[PDB]
Amino acid sequence: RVASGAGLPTSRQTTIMVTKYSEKSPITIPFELSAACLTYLRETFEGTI
Amino acid sequence: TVSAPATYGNFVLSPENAVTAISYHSILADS
Repeated sequence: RVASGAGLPTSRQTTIMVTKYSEKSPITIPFELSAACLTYLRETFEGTI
Repeated sequence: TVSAPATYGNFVLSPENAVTAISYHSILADS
């Protein structure tokens, strides 16, 4: 606000609420892994270098 | 009598029973 005006009072209390709108968007990609290689993780080998 | 190999090899891990153990992994859904 500019209060310099002697005869001019602002009509508003300067608390103007403003609504906006959200926009959701999917984020999806194909992915893959080898279960035949995963079985080495499943079986916890330790017997040979 | 004739001697035969016991373990199938050194590189493979025990048990010698092999397939009988892995079947339990499916149903659940010294060296």
